[PDB]
Amino acid sequence: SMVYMNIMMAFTVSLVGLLMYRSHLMSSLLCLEGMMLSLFVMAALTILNSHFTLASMMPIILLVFAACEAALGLSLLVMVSNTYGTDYVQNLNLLQ
Amino acid sequence: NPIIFIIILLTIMLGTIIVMISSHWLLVWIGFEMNMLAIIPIMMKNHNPRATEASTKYFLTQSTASMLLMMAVIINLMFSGQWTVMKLFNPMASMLMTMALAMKLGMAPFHFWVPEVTQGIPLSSGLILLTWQKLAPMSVLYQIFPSINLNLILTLSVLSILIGGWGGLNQTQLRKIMAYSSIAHMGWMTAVLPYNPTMTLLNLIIYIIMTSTMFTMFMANSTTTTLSLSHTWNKTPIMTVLILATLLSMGGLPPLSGFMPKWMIIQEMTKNNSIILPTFMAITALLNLYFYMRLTYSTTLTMFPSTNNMKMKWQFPLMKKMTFLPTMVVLSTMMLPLTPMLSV
Amino acid sequence: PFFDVQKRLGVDLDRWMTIQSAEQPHKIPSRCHAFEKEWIECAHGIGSIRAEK
Amino acid sequence: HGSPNWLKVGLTLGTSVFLWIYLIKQHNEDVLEYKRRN
Amino acid sequence: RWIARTFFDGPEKNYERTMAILQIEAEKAELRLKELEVRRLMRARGDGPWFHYPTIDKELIDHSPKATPDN
Amino acid sequence: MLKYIIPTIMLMPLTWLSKNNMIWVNSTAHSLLISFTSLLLMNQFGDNSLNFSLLFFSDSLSTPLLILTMWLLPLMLMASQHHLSKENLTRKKLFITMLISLQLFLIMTFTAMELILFYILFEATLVPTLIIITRWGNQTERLNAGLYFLFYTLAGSLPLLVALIYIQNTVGSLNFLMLQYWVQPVHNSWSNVFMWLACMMAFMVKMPLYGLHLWLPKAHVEAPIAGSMVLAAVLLKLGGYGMLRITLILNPMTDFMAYPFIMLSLWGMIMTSSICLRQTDLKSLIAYSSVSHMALVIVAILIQTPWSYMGATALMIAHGLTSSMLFCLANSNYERIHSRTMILARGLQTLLPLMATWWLLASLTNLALPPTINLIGELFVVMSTFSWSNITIILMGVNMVITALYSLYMLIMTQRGKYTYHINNISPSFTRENALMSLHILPLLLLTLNPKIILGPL
Amino acid sequence: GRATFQFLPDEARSLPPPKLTDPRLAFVGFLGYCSGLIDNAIRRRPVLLAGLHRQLLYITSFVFVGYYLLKRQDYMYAVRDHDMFSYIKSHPEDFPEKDKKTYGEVFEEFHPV
Amino acid sequence: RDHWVHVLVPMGFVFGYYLDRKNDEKLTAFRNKSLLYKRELKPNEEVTW
Amino acid sequence: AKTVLRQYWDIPEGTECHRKTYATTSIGGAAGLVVSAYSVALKTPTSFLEGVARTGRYTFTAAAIGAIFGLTSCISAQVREKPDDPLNYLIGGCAGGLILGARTRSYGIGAAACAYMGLTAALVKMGQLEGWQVFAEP
Repeated sequence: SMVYMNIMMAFTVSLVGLLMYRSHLMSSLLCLEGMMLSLFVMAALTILNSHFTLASMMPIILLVFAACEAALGLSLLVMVSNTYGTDYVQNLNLLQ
Repeated sequence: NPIIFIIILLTIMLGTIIVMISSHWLLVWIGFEMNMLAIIPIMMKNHNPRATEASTKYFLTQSTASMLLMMAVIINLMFSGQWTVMKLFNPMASMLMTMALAMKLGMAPFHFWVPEVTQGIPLSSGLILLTWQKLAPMSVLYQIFPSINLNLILTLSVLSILIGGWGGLNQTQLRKIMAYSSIAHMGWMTAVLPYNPTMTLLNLIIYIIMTSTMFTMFMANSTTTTLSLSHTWNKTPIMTVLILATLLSMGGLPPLSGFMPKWMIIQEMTKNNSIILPTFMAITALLNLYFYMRLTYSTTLTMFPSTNNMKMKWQFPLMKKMTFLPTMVVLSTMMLPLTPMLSV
Repeated sequence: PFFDVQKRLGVDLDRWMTIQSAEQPHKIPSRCHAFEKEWIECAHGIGSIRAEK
Repeated sequence: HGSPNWLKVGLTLGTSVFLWIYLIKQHNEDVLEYKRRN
Repeated sequence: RWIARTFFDGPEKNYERTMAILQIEAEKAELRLKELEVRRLMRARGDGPWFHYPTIDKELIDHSPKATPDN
Repeated sequence: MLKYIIPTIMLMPLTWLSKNNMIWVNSTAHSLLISFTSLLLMNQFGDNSLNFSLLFFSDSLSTPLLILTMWLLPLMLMASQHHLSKENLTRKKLFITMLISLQLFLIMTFTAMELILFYILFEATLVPTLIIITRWGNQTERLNAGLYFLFYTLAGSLPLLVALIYIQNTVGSLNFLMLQYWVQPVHNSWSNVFMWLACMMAFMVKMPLYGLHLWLPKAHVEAPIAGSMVLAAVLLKLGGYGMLRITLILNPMTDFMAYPFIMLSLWGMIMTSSICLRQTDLKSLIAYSSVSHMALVIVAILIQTPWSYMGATALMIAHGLTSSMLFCLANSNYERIHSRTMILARGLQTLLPLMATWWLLASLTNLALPPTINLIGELFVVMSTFSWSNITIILMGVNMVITALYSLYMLIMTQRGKYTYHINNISPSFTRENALMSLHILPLLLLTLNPKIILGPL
Repeated sequence: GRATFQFLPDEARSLPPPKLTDPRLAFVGFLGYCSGLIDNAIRRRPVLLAGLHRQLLYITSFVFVGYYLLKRQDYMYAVRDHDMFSYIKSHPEDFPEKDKKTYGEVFEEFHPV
Repeated sequence: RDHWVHVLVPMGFVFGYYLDRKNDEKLTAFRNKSLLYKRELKPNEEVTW
Repeated sequence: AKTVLRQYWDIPEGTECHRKTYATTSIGGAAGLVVSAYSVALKTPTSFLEGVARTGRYTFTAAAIGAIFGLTSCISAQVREKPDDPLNYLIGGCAGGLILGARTRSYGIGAAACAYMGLTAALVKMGQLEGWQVFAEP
């Protein structure tokens, strides 16, 4: 119903201009963990009314990697501030 | 450190098996999730501040390219609820599928994943490990194959060699020259995938061999093209003759065996009354050869071995499985009447 | 490529949690259980290219 | 004098004779397995 | 006189050799029109197992009296 | 070829297998012995036809052309030894092996039994030639000329594969030229232009038109040790003959668009020989002679109906022997004066009297003095394109005029004197210098007795 | 095409087998014969007739593997034609019988120069 | 020594001529032709195959 | 989309010279937006009202080309002999290309804009004239 349009409008918390930009890179890793619960909820509304009885273990497992994923990504974001003190995505040295 | 370096390295290929051994979209999500978890240490090993500022440019590019895939699963969860790996039953899903997965294999859009990582990682040693990540999603496009829009998979592939070609004539750093022409050899195989999706794997198995044998040749000292001069008269002059043979083979010249794919792959591209499509690409990989000529014009013509430094000692690296690579990567063109009946 | 190890040696790595009508631990079906079993009955030996039409 | 390692020198000479005799017995069987089947 | 029969043949070998390696071709160049008749154009049937795409296996379905009287 | 390729590959593990400086005498000894065996089974009869063994040979039946391909490895080793003998034996063993490796693929070429066996062997060259161009030259403009030799030959030859694979799955299979009995004609369309044009244009890039000849005075000007692949590159140019195999059949009825290939190559003929009389580099003087009366065959193939194939075949091996020797006349007389500038070599004809005959009997074959293999070739072309239109005697006649004033201008520059300089130039044209300058005119005027061996089907 | 995930299935018994002294099997390993000579040439041997025990077991490798590889290559063409001829045998409406007409029927172009 | 480098290598001719004969002994399809080319009654068109 | 071509290739065919060049400036006008969007993204930030990409003249150029690109054809389609031909539609190549020749001055660009555009001009209508199909299936 309208309970899916909101929330499919709320999947646009990626929006890629604000998925790596601008600086204070913690603001970009924020919406990477906040892009979940637009997948954790959008799955949970579908498994639950339509009684699948078995696929509802999948929303439990959906958090378990994305927590461990983002925790890894947060380890490296200390290493960019361990060498500097500021994350500041307009750091660029290795050209392309 | 030594034992845990295997267990990290072992699970990289264990991540990609579950991608292939699966009948269920949840397991192919886990499959190259943990590959993006177990590559990040290999980027690091000597802790240099470009490498830390390179894997983090590697990282989030393969976090979103992960994340759109799970979006593509949950759309056709709503439509008919089957989770076998097959056609995706929705054009709004398959469109979001193919150009999500085009970042991990990086095509011509989703551009600078390929040069900005591979350049300047102080681990130039290998980084042959970037052949698994070209191998996992190709094992996903073998099944999804009869559900695509046929325009997007070509438009990412017609742009592939036209922009992977031009990108590297303006280079010296031979890691970038290996990083370039790695989009180009992803251009020939996905231009064919809608038409008879085997005789795609023929191009891939050739591409693993010819690229793996290129890096093993590079592991004496070689960093830059000017350093590729100063080992003919110093290290071994037989190395200069070998490094000529593979490049001239990888350009696609018919006395060698990099002409083995194209010769066969046009047997499939026409026979389907599509003629203006191969004639564009076949003339496009011609200035993919002007990398290699003008690279062979460095080492094979004695271009200035100055700064007298003698290597009066022998060499003891490990050139593992090297004696059998330029004997199946050059001389196989007569001996393959059917490689495409073993692999088929 | 799709090796399909789990068809050779008879373990189910997954498979059970794939379609809407498979096992049901205490036998409580879905809302469209009657049409899953009916539709899978249609295309079994059919090679799915004629099943679409 | 000669000084090899004297350990593996012969393993290469012992693997082939293992391989060839396994090959020829697999070949001399399969040369008859055609007529045994056809 | 002693050049021909000492070295080579006449019109009994290199004639009816062209009858012999032109009957290896009329069974080569007629089948390549029948691969492309069947392979390229199977088409809408998918009958022979070349274009055969998998769907689902109906062996794993259940027939137990599952506890809902109206499923 | 039953086994001509099989002995000439056995030449290759003989060179490195040998001793020290014996490597010159061991290779040239056995390489002459094939010339009996090359003649031996070939030149048989003869009336429709000699299919030879299998899918590997149609014996080069009506176009012999292949005995000349086998003179050269025992002709170039005696020529190359002038300034090569300062390098290592490990590279002197290389330069003999790739030269044999060039003769290997030419032997399965010209016979080839097919059209797709032709192409992969038509392109199996250009790798061992390019190694002789880039390494082993002189000072620079090797490297761009190493790239101009590519990218004309390779840009054109890739639309062969698009068209030859297109025929293989359209009408039966191309695998035999004798399964070409069933041939549907090719009418006037907008796709059948390109089928004709892409199949033809890759042959034009080797035997040049007036356009796209821009690579031909690049590789021949800057050139190896003593014409050592330049003798090979003149055969390789006339080894793009395969237009005789294709266009006789396989779109037979398209003369409708021959005209931009006629007029470009018939007016270009009268100009590209005229543009050479002011040359100052001696090896570039010959390099434009090779443009002009090679391009006379291009108006001799496209005009069909023999009395031209009588002559168009005889012209392929007319200057196969002439233009080879002229390069050998210039690969000599450069070992003594270290410039190829034609101004500098004056004061001659007194110092080296025995080679005055070698200048003239070279340049008397372009004047061509009718009982040779030359004016039995041109006077069939002249009497052919007369019957196309009468007006073509004018341009082709002025072709005969200017090349008379052109060939003598290279002779008469040596008939002067007083020499002004040159404490060097002592060597009185030694026994090798006349031996490899012989075996050119010795078969060239010999075959004029019974030249029925040099004829097409026809 | 059935009996999935085999290297080569059971039903390949009635194929010849591809016995030896075929020139491919001579050629497979001839490149290995070339490869072992390279194996010395990389390392500044400086022999080029070095240790034969390294120069052997390359010959043993390619020939054994290449033989065991070719048993499925000849199978896969044998299973290719086996399924085509059956679909030729059924459906005669897709395979008509052409009429035999000699050169008394055709009036071709006729284009002389 | 006995110089296998020398004239033993042109002895590959008959070695190559041995393989030259093995094709025509399996290219033995037609004794049935009509242009002399007969193989009519005689032991002439049978021999040299 | 493809239906723009289904109103381009369908109705006019040489005649009706206003609706021909009204629709054939839509496509070439639209591609000026595509070259504008990467020239503000792949190129760094321009002035205060992006897209203000560096030299400008982008959509100023592209729609002007497709404005004449029917007009050079549909005039010369009917006035000569009344088909549409490969030599008819060849004429729209050169002077159609010379818009890029007129701006950003010629003598090294403009004739090269004239020459190569005339090559790719006539082949398009030649394509359906032989029935050419680029992205096909068996």
